[PDB]
Amino acid sequence: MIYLSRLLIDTGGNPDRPRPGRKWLDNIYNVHRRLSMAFPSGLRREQDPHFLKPFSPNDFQKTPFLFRVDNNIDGNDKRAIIIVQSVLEPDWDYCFQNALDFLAAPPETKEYNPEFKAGQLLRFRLRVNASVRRHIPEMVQQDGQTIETGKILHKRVSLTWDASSTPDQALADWLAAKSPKLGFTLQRCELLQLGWVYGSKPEPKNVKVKEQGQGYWREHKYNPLRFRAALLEGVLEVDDPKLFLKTLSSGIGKAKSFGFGLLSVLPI
Amino acid sequence: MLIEIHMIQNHSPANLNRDDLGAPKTCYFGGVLRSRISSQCIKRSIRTSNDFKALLGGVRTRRLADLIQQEAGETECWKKAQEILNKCGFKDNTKMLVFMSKDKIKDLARIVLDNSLGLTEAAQQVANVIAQATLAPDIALCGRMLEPNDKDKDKKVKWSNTTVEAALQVAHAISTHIARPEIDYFVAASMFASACFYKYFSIDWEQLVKNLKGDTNLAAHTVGAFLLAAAKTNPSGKHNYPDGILVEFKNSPISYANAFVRPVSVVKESDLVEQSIGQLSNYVNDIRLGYYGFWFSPNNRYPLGYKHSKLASRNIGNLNELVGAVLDIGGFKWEEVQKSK
Amino acid sequence: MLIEIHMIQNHSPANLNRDDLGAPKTCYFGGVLRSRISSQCIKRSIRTSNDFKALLGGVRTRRLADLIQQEAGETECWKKAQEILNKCGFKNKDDNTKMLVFMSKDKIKDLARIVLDNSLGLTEAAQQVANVIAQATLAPDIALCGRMLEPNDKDKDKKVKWSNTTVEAALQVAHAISTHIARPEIDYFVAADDVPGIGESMFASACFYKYFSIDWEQLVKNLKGDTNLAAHTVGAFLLAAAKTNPSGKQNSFAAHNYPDGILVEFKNSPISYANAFVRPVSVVKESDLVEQSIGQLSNYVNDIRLGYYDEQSPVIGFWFSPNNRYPLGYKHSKLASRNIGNLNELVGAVLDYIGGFKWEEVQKSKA
Amino acid sequence: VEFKNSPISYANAFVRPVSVVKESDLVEQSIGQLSNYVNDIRLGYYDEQSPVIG
Repeated sequence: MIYLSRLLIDTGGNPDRPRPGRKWLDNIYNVHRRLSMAFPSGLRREQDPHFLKPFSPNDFQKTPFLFRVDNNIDGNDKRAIIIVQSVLEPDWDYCFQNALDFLAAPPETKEYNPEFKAGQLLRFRLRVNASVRRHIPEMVQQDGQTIETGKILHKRVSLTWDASSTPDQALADWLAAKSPKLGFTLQRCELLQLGWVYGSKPEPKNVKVKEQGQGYWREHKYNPLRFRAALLEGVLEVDDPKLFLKTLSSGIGKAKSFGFGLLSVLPI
Repeated sequence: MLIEIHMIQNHSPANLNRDDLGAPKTCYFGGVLRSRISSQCIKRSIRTSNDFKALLGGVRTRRLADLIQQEAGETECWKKAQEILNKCGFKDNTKMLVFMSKDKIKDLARIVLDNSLGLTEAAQQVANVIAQATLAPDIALCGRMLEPNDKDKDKKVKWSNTTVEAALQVAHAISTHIARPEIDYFVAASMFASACFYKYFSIDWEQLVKNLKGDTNLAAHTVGAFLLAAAKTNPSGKHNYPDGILVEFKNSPISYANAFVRPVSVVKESDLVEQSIGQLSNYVNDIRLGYYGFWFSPNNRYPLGYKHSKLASRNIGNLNELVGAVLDIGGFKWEEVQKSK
Repeated sequence: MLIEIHMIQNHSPANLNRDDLGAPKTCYFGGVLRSRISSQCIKRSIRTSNDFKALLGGVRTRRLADLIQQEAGETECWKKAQEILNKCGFKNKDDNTKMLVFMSKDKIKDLARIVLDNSLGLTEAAQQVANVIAQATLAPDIALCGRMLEPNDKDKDKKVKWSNTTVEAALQVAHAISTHIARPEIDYFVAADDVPGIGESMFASACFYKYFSIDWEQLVKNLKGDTNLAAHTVGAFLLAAAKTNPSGKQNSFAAHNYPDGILVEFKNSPISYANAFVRPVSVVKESDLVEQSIGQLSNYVNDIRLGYYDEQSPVIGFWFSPNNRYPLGYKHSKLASRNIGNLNELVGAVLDYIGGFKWEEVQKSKA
Repeated sequence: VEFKNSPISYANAFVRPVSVVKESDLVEQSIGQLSNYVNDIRLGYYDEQSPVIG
């Protein structure tokens, strides 16, 4: 089965007070990690039920989940919504048992068994990673004069349109170039919000050999993480059954570990 | 002349005002979440407005060094950058927003090459150029403050007042409503919602026209192009003709961003823009009979006249004729105006 | 005899007054957080307005030698005047001129004659300056405030004696406050360079009530008679308070808003209606915030007027609304003696009740 | 305003600070707490004569 969840964050009120939940959302590595401890090891939940031990990546089960973050829900209060889709049952009472100030409402979970027929009108919302891998020459220095070096870089850059086409048309072309393999066809697709996402990540680096030996002394060094994001909403029609279900809970684009593929489907 | 410029506009979820973690612009007028419009957003947006290339002299930057070997053919240097920019006191490092004018940067690129130079003397010769660049629809309306690091100054260094100001005022379009909560897709098994924005700007006189130290036909063209810009430019977007324009020949700007304290609510939201009009006419009549105006409607669709009162001088159905009437300001006709660089 | 003044004004979202935080001023009243505008900012805005310009004759200076040098002419007189001001005792300690003087003294030429007199010693011209500075008392902005000078005794000579330095101001200005709870919002900005190769600003919105009270007898006595100046200053200050806003970030936070309701009362005592907003106003769907606020003030005014009624001191009150938009006595009470639809006839009737003065002739009293 | 042979201070009604709620204000709660303490003192310190005409 498929499991969907919702988390609510205030993100508002008095700006003069500490707001740890508001601070948690500025980094996407932290958001992904915080969703990632929501699944302990059969042994871990018997070892520390209080979640008061050092966190290591190896004592938690591995599952390729997908998530998206949304905003602007009114009702005289501001809210931030995290929607998590996974193939195992999340344990929301273990991830946030010492972090209740993050959220303005207790978490909720429900089952999801979506069964469809071919040729069905469906409403979808998706934020896509607009990236293309390209060949780039190497520019260095730029100390008032550009120095060229013959190395050609294979790097992942954003998709680029020309000067005479709208971004929505090029994004729709990029999505309809891919929709035959996933199992769907477009009729309409408009661009809502396009932008960048920054993240920072700890990475260990060696410094000095221990005098007593057995390892190093080490120091954390932090590496940037830049991605392109474009949020899209539209109406699609199904072309294959086990193929649309092959599209769901697997992803459509790249960077899925950092919340870049999630299909939210409504039968219109 | 203190002219006020209303600009009520139907706006979009793809073209509105967005921020930090992705959420749109949210203000609290009347004690209820509404939506606001940065006097900031609109600033780096009137610059490249669809029709704003004929009057626009504002080269602002945070780098005046790579930009130096640009109008120069001296392909052999850049170790002068660590001496001029760093002597006047423009040191992060070398970081100071320098907003100027785009037609006299050739001299910024002229004494450089001069070899024998009092580096510890005529540094302020590019820094003496930093004194006046007010000749275009930029600083007369925008502004800068070039405060130089004071703890790196030269023995001398003449830093004349490097401070300017704005003239016209830009005002947050204030939503006529609590914005709309979207299509939350947790409960699951021309496709979205727009926010209205009564945009408001105001322009006065002796710093609105007299900061061109010389021109004035340029003042008329600035007024016409600025009225033409906001109508048909997209603050992070892209007929969208405005529903109703009131232009007054009064002598006071008036944030009328009060009139609407009750958040226009809507059962069927196909008319979220239709509470500005008649309510605006009521508040206009109340002010005019309490404390003391050409009208534009697309093919005269929405009249503001109480069906009996001459509270508007004339009603105009075309944007060009409205611009011509406004300029007819000092007598300038649009032909004369348009002819301004 | 005291005239009380009541502004009922709704503001658009802006940031009109801020501390060093950039956040708006705030206060606690009735136990909850509210918006705040300081009274010195209101007085400073009204003083530097077009309406209150003919009576703008008083000057608050920290640098007195500059205007002496300008008034004297082409001569050189900065150093001698500065040394005279030094030995007078104007706090030369700690490298600053931090003491502030609130003279009117718009006839500077007298001090220029004293400093340019090549006949007296450096001690005597100090006393002549000390004698001319303490006698202006004119320019009715100092008939509303004025505590011009406290001379330091440490840095002054032993051969100077100072006179009285109190004007006994007559005007009491309450701190402007809101009728509800303030809610702060952060606006993010970015410079976003033109040449290829996030900050935080605070604001909030509130609807305000204001209280001004003027003692007519003390206002007359502070100008040494001339009831025409007192009448002109009353009319000019009422016209100023009816249309004046602080110039705080108005280039980007333009909030040119007028009061919705204007109230005056006549009684020999000062009474504030600040308790009318002890309970902060929560909005219903069938009405707006401003109507709820004026209803609260109306109920409070009925309750106080039925609370302290004395047969020896009648109270006369005028009510003004923009084309009669906001009535005071909505349900049954005729609390106001008369309702006026325009501001000019309101101030004219105020002058008529004061002494029968008409606005035409008293405007000739410039001073 | 009270008239009584020996002086009584109703100051221990305000040992508990008045905390605001969404229903009522500060004046109403303060006067209500004063009312409660006045009733407690009056019903608790006499049973004969002196009907303190305040």
